[PDB]
Amino acid sequence: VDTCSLASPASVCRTKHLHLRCSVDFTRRTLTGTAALTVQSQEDNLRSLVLDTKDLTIEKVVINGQEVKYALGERQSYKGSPMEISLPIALSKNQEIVIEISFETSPKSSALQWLTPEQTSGKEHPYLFSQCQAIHCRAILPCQDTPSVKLTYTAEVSVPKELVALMSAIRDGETPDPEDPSRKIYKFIQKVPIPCYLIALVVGALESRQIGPRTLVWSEKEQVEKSAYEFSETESMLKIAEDLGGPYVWGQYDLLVLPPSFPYGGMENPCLTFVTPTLLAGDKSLSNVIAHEISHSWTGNLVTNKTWDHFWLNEGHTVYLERHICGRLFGEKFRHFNALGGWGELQNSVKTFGETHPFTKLVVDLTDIDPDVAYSSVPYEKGFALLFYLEQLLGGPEIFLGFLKAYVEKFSYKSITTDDWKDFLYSYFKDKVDVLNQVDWNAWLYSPGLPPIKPNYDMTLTNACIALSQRWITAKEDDLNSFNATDLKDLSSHQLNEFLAQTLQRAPLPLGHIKRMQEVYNFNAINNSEIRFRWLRLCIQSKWEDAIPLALKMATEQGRMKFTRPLFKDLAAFDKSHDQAVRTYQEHKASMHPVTAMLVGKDLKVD
Ligand SMILES: [Yb+3]
Ligand SMILES: [Zn+2]
Repeated sequence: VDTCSLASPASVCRTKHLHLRCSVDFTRRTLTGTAALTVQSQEDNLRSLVLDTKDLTIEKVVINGQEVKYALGERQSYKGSPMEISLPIALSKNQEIVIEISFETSPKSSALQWLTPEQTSGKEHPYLFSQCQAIHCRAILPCQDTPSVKLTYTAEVSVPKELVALMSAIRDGETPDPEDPSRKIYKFIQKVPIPCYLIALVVGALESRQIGPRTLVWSEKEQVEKSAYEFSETESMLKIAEDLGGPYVWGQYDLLVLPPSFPYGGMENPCLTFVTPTLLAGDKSLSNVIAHEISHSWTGNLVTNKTWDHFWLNEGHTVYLERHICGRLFGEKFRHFNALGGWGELQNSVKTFGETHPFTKLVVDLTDIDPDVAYSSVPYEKGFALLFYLEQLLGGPEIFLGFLKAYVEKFSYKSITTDDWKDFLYSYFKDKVDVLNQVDWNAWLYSPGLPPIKPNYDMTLTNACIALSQRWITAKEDDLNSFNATDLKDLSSHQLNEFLAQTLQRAPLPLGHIKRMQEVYNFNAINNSEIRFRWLRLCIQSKWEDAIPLALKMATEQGRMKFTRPLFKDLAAFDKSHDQAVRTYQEHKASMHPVTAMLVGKDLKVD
């Protein structure tokens, strides 16, 4: 059972389809419309059901052409408010009906960010975007807001006519709105069943450029050219992903580059991956995020976690496929480099939460926990470590890739648990059960902290990073002169990042070391977001006042949580920048993404 949902579960009734008709009102910051849910009863004599909602105003509920009775229960914090609907005729098992709900969202909808013209690139038009994962779809429309239920959908979205709407669906035409000629109606169809967390909507002054046979890039005009180059590897990754996963079933693979306040690196919305503009490094170096989102087209979007306790299924397997894609393009030594980096990120997470913290378990019990608060690298990298350990145990990547493709085929279009996964693993590898039984399943799956065993990693690309980091850590004042720009000459951007990650793990360093590093390496000049993030964290933790404005600016000019939360936390932990960090958060809070605002508040202990 799904302890993040207040809706009727899948064992009671299942939504099969949603037809959404809505209008986007920028003057009121509301979406208004009707959500027609085709619901199939899973039981005899079904006479009511319950849907999830959050800050929704319900006008009416119509079945068979007449209004029916419904009731909103009391709000249950971040879960929202259950909506019980009294059906007018009892349903038999497998009977389907259509329930048409008239609704309006709140301007404070946790699923949405409304941007003024000034917050966009073009400065003339406002912009709206959604982000439903994990449990924010209930803040857009009433639904069984659980990934245990998969549905198809169609939508008609009325927007001002100078703007474009896109969704996680195939575009199915556009027309002037009959009810308001200042407006255009965009239509959409998603014919593959999806969990409702994959429903998404953007409305803005968007333009497109074709970058492959099945891929357009979408952004504001000012970002199209740069985005098209940055993401030019996308077709080549889709082809590799198909090789590993089986056919791509979703038709189009388009990219949307969001405004800077997008809270994640990417979001795998089907047919339309959303990405942060912090990927726009100029050299394609952050394209592992594209590979990740592509991979979700199998792991997550086809095979889906049944509840958010089992989020590692989605993420661990996607990181495992991500790193194969990058390995195929750039070499097996690069795959091992990325893998070992990921372990370092897992070390960081575990150290941050503490080694006995429940959020460091692979499978987590989210009863009474907000999934947004529990969100971290753990499901990604502990999950990835488990799978790379199994790869090693079971005979190598070719063999384990056979299991991954079989797994995807087995559970396509379904929602599953960890036990489902484990059962199939044992079934696939039945000739190697004795090996599988050496795994400490309880510790890997259910214990906090670092995993009980670390995989083997090729070190070839990592060695230079470690060596340089170690030179800086062990340097005394009289050693600082020996550093020079030539130290970096054979390092890729990836290796520079890893050098910084390695060094950050032993921060602070002496202030004079950090000043020297700027003198000889000019890291202040680097706009690669991953590198600049780590460098600024290293500067702030080492108490360099000159970095304060740089860190404040990066924290606020974009909103990717990966970067914004630790930058604010570092700035708050430094006595010299503490009051400014808090003041800056207070000044920016009303114009931040709502989830990011909430989490940065909790981190700073402000409100
Ligand atoms: Yb010395
Ligand atoms: Zn992911």
